[PDB]
Amino acid sequence: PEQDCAVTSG
Amino acid sequence: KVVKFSYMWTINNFSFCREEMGEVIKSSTFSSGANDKLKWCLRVNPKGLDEESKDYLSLYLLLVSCPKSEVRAKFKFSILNAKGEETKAMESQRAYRFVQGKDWGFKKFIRRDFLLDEANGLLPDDKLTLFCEVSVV
Repeated sequence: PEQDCAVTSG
Repeated sequence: KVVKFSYMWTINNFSFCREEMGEVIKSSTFSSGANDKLKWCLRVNPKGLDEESKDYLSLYLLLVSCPKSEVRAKFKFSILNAKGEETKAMESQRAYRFVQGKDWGFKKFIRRDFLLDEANGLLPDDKLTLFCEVSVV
């Protein structure tokens, strides 16, 4: 995957 | 109503920035304007900080100020190429919840090899330019 759209927190 | 704004962040000498700037890099603080309680920054890990993301640049939106209370925002990040065009855009689909010191974004925003391959035109003069659009309810 060139980009992964899973949103996480730091 | 929604308050929609943006920030353009240029990281110079991107290919050396992990050495010169570190594991985590915070942008300058920004807001929509002078009529705005809210202060935000971007945070980049030029290499992701676990086994899985090690091949990725990670990109987050960080709420820096101490606001009224909880803030709900949507965000969009993209990479501006050599021609000034927006590419590789990804969106929060919904609004995430920020408190002071809370960030949200993409641990695997983009593969480093994609970014470093010069054919893709994403590091003109080794400058990475990131565009963030933020939408606060």
